[PDB]
Amino acid sequence: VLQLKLGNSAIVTQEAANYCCAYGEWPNYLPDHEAVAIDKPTQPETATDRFYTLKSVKWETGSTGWWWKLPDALNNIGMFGQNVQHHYLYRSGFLIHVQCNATKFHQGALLVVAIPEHQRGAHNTNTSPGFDDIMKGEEGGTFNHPYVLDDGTSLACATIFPHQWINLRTNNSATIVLPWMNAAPMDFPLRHNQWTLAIIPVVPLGTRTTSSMVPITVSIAPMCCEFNGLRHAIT
Amino acid sequence: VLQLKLGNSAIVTQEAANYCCAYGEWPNYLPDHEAVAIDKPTQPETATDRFYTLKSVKWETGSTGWWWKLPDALNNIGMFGQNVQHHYLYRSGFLIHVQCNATKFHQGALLVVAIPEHQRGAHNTNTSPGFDDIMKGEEGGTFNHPYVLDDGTSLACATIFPHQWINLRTNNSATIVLPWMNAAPMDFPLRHNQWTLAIIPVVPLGTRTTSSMVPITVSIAPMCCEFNGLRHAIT
Amino acid sequence: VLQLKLGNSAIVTQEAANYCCAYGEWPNYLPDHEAVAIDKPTQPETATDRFYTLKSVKWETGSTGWWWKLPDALNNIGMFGQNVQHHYLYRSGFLIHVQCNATKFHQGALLVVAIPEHQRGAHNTNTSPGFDDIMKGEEGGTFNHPYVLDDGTSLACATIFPHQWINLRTNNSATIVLPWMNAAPMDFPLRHNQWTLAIIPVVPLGTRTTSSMVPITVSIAPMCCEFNGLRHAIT
Amino acid sequence: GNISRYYTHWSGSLEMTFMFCGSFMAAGKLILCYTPPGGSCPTTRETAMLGTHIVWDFGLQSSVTLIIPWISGSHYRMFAKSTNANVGYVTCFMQTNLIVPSESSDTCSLIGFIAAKDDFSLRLMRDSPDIGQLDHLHAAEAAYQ
Amino acid sequence: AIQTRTVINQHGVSETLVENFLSRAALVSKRSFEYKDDKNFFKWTINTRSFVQLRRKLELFTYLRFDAEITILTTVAVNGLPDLTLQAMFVPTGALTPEKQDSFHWQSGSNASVFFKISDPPARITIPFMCINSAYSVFYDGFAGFEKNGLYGINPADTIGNLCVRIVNEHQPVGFTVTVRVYMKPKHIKAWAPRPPRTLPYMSIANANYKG
Repeated sequence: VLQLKLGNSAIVTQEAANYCCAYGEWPNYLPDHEAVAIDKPTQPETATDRFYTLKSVKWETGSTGWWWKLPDALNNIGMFGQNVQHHYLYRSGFLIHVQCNATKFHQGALLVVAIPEHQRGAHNTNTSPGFDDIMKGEEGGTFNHPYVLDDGTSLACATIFPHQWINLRTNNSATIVLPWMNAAPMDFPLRHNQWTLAIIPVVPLGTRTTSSMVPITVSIAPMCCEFNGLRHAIT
Repeated sequence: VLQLKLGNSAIVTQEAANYCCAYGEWPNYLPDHEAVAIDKPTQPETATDRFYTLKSVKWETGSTGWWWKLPDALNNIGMFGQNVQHHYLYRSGFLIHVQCNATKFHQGALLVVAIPEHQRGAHNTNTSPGFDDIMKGEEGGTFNHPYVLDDGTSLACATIFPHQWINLRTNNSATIVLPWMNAAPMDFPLRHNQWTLAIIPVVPLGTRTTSSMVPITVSIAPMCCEFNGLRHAIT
Repeated sequence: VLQLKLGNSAIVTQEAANYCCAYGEWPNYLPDHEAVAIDKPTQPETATDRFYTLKSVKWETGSTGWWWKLPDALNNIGMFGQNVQHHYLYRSGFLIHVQCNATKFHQGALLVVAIPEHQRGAHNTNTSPGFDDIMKGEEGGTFNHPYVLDDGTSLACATIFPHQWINLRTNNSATIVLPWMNAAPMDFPLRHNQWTLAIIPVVPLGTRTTSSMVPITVSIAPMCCEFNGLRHAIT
Repeated sequence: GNISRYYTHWSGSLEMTFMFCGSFMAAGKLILCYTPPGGSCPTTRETAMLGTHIVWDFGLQSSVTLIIPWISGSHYRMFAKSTNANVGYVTCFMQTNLIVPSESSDTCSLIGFIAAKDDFSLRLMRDSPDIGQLDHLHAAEAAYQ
Repeated sequence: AIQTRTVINQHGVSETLVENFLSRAALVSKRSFEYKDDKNFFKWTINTRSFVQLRRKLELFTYLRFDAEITILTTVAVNGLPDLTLQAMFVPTGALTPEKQDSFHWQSGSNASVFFKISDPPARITIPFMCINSAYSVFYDGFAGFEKNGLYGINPADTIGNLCVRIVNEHQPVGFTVTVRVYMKPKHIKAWAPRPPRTLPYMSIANANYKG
């Protein structure tokens, strides 16, 4: 039972019908045997365990793809973006609800895939991607070369990651429930992104009229947040 | 048992030794039979249940008194001042710890008195006190006529309110623990002040040297805060 | 229970209130399984188990520190100084009672620290310290460079040794109870010093009048002395 | 400080102790403010009482045990000049003015201590660069002649 | 200089054990000697004060009790390449030390000679705890000579002994330089009375002088 209703935010959709626990793992808090992680991680309630619905991206016929690095997509937004700019640690899974509303006369297939540690590559140069090439924020980024996922490795094999297909014939939605995917128990949100929600239209959008401006709406819920404490009792 | 250690703030003094539960009432949260008070009052933890230590006021020989209206003293300060500027309701008792550090060669007596609903009066005019005459904030205000408490009613009878005496011969501290003192169950912090911590030096400061600049330090802990919700689930 | 009353000597102070068993070890006699140590160590009674109160050192504002090497401080004094000049072995712990009498208008902090094997260094030369630079006796010595304890190693870390603080605000006294601190079971008093009572004023003395000549009085009680026999029965 | 420079990786709680070393008559206040890592160091005393702090009146209370939660950090090297960023601060602001009588000295002092708690740990032992021989030591060949 | 940080996930106190702290085979001696048949051999009084890395690390303690596990690493350099036999004779306190390469002390039956070649693995012997006090006084506040104006801070008991290394081979047509690296791993370590770490640089290996 999923119930897309987290905190004050909620998504009253009808046709969701399934979600993908990424790598079979539900997001949880930091386990109690990992006390090494500084002694006070606060466990914030639904101040940050809520859906942060981004801009609806305008999916046309000639669109290559979209990528939002998490939690870079939410470092400027709301009570998660406030807590990132004060806390240096965090440990949060994510619930992503991508749905692409369209009529029964639209066609297409989105590979809504969540890529752990999507180290991007630049095209046709040996210089590494800069800070402004990687850390985009609320707008996210567009794939330059989506067949190689902008890191030289194939889109055809990108279903090895947690993914769901928005085939506009069958379903309009995709819900991917991300656990804490890191080697470290907690991590640093302003300079590291564990996941990358990548939405790649494999089959492009098609209709006989002018190029259809079908929106894809992304809602990212940081489930089971933790952070730095900042309210510790110095005795 | 008092233990002047609330949240991340703490006051490691030695000679406190007593506190005054104001009107015999310890501050508590909103009782459960008062559901009328909008259904979601959040009960914030030690984000606001902590000591907000103001400026130390420079008590000289010719000082008349000081008054801090609560919670006007804390509407610009910290996580209480942030929550006041977003929440329209609140329900908070207060723990005040006034202590006046001085040597054994100083003399004086402070009437550290907490006045519920201290409707001030202006002197020698019929115009009511303005917004800037009442709402001072972190600096507080100085008594113009402390013998009549700036409302025409006597200082000699002002011990009818919750009060403690800082007689610098005997004690340097005063701790007054304020309950929620209002007719209404919750109230409005930007335009109403339930308590007024009034510190009136009845016996002025005295020493044979130059006019001694003895500081009186006020620490106001908003115990058992509540507020507006703002995170309600609209189903 | 300490009871600063050893032999005919006694110290009737009032504010002592604590002592420091150095390295958690109370001084004892030579244990019976160490028979190798020549077969006749005499166990002298309170002839040497008594307080030898040295000169009171005149602690001014510009004083760097004082050090008494034990048992070099007592090789010329009394029944311990007589027994040193006849017995070639000894095995004695020490009870040191340093107290720095001052008014409530004095300030300062003494690191009364007992340093095992304080191999001193000379400043700005490669020649080792001579016999007259190390073995001082009843007067002791003054620290040339107390920040590096006259052996290049830091004063800030010198609390790794058994130490007590004479903070003249809080206490005037320090009592350090030294065990036998040597690799050897017995040792040689005229050419070796196990302990070094070092009194370093970290915070210097301060008062508004002329440079205060506050005395620091050192009383060293050689607890649980042993020596050479000299009265053996040659059958 | 110096034992954790024999080890690369180190993590654990520390424990400060601030002993006041003025006269017995000397009264006043301090506000000892633990800033967590990532936060900004407080510049004013108003900013200082907003965060984690402890308002310390030195009356009879002349020492403050100050538990610091989990100062960690290590050394770093990339494809050096890579240190730990920041593990926070402990700042101290004058809350009041210092009050001394006419006979006590106008200038009083503070000694601060630091200790680790039982949860402090060290690993990947290295060589401490606090010492180093550059020219020679005197009579270094006397161990051979 | 960039400023990074990482979550330090540790577990255990076993690496900070003093047995674990000091038991590293640190280089304690290294000198070269020309050979043609000191007079063309290697002798060295075993102390830990030769290199300041191990010295400050051992001057954290007052008293130490360890079995020094000396590993003589010998390399050779010709001024054809010969195969050589060496003798790392360990000379304790009391046994006499050689002054020449061909003295009568190299053939002493009571000295713990070890005969090894360069083409072999490096020679390793465990020299036991041979202080006659129950621990090595790292700092000896006191004098060796009884009220004598000699040398301060030298314990008569803490003498390990000279480690004397020669080449057992006679005269050879090539002259060559032999660098003897001695690696000491102290082990079975007990340690007493910890001391402040030294801040100022050393001035001599005989004492604890400081310049500032």
